[PDB]
Amino acid sequence: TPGDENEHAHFQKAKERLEAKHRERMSQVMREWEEAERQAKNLPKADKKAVIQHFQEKVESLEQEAANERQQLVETHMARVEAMLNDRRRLALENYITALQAVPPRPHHVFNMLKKYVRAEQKDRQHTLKHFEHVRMVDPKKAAQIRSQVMTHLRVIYERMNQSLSLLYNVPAVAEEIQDEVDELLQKEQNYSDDVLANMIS
Amino acid sequence: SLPGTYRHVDRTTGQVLTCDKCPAGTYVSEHCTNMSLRVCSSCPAGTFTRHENGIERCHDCSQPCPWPMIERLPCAALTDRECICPPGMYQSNGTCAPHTVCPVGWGVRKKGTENEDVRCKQCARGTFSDVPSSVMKCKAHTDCLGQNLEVVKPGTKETDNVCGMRLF
Ligand SMILES: *[C@@H]1O[C@H](CO)[C@@H](O)[C@H](O)[C@H]1NC(C)=O
Ligand SMILES: *[C@@H]1O[C@H](CO)[C@@H](O)[C@H](O)[C@H]1NC(C)=O
Ligand SMILES: [Mg+2]
Repeated sequence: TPGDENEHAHFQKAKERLEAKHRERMSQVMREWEEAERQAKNLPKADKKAVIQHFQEKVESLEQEAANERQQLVETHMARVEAMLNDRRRLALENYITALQAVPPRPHHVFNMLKKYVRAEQKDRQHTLKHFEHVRMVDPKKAAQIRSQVMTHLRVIYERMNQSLSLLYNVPAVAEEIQDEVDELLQKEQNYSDDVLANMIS
Repeated sequence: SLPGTYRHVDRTTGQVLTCDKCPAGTYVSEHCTNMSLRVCSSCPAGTFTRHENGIERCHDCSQPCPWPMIERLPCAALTDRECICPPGMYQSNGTCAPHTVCPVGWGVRKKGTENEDVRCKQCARGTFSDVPSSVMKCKAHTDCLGQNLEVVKPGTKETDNVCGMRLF
């Protein structure tokens, strides 16, 4: 998908900018450290040691600023990808529903749209998981904090899906027409959802 | 162990010392001893150190840029030289390859970089490319009605609409 490759490209470009900026700052600090040790070379040992401590503090500080800024980039990318996916989910849902209000209903069609809307909901959920996974990796304590929120979102995805199914259960002829293809779709879906909760608790 | 330090075994006394690292652009010319801090010296010409370090020799710079690559970054105390492909080419294998030209009927879909070839796509219905180019995108058919003319020959992927007037 062009939206996929494009979003990853903007994220990529942001990362490169950010690293260029950090590299320049670091480079400036390392030059100053070297010049300072040169200035202090005839001072007592404890004073040379203080020069070193000073600049290892500057370096540590820069490194944490940079780590922080990287997480911000990641957050911005995740939000954007979420918007893209929310869109696609809403589009699949509308198409499936107009397929379901079409008269006469063509179950071929309906099940195909149902297919893609379930895939959209799934890819939404996957993104949610991947975001949480990243948080857990880089910052397990935050992840422990937001877990509840993720679970409640997952419950929303469920409810929305269920209602979406109920609509099919409204128009019984079509439903019975395609019921076992629907049953297998829900089969592997149930597997996916299970996989997701598994990846969640650990 | 702590990240501003490195471990060093005194070569005579055999004592296990914790030395301080030296800054990037610098290498350890004298290890710390029992009595003394490590001493740092500047990377000599043609070498570099990218990071804070405890090593005894600076890294040799990369070879000078092989034709037709150009140098965006010179060899310096804190940086290896950086070689990249000239405009209109990209890194392929270990050299430079010309960007793919999108022929007639095709337009650029993903622009070409120094690391990545151009990606082409077939002009979609309603547009066209009548030129082979590694940079041009697809262009929409001329709107003939929009300047009070008729479509006398429908455009394709490769050709514009032909506008005209007709008598009967
Ligand atoms: C899901 O929605 C449908 C329609 O309301 C209903 O049949 C079913 O009871 C609901 N199930 C849950 C758990 O919400
Ligand atoms: C050498 O190291 C010992 C500990 O191993 C230390 O106590 C002493 O002050 C150092 N300097 C000397 C012996 O001149
Ligand atoms: Mg072309």
